[PDB]
Amino acid sequence: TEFKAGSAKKGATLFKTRCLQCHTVEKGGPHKVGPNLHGIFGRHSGQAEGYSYTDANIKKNVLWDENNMSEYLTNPKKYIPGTKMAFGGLKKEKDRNDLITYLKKASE
Ligand code: HEC
Repeated sequence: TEFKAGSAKKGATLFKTRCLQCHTVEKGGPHKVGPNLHGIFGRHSGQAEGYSYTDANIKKNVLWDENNMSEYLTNPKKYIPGTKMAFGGLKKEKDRNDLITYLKKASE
């Protein structure tokens, strides 16, 4: 959205051993370490009711889109007060730029 955009770079191989380790963009995703994302971006924070979420994320309504999301992906444990998301942060806008770039795809 605002980033320098990507180019279907190494995004797929990213999520795999980056988010997949926790999550599942798919629908069938029964949920593992984290809730399912799917075609996020546009909704208000978490979008899963069946699965028990956190009282921090849901309590944010951080309308996902592109930059925002990344804004959290980087520092999810700061922005979100009480994020069970044990990610830490990529701190590498480089990948981040590709993350969303591809994410949007994976999400769609
Ligand atoms: C495990 C070490 C994680 C990795 C790697 C990533 N995520 Fe994550 N995410 C994780 C948790 C434990 C949670 C919170 C769930 C809880 O209830 O404990 C999250 C949350 C998300 C969210 C918001 C959903 C929500 O649960 O409220 C998003 C949009 C999200 N995670 C996306 C996502 C992406 C795209 C990642 C790879 C770049 C990723 N996460 C990594 C755990 C883990």
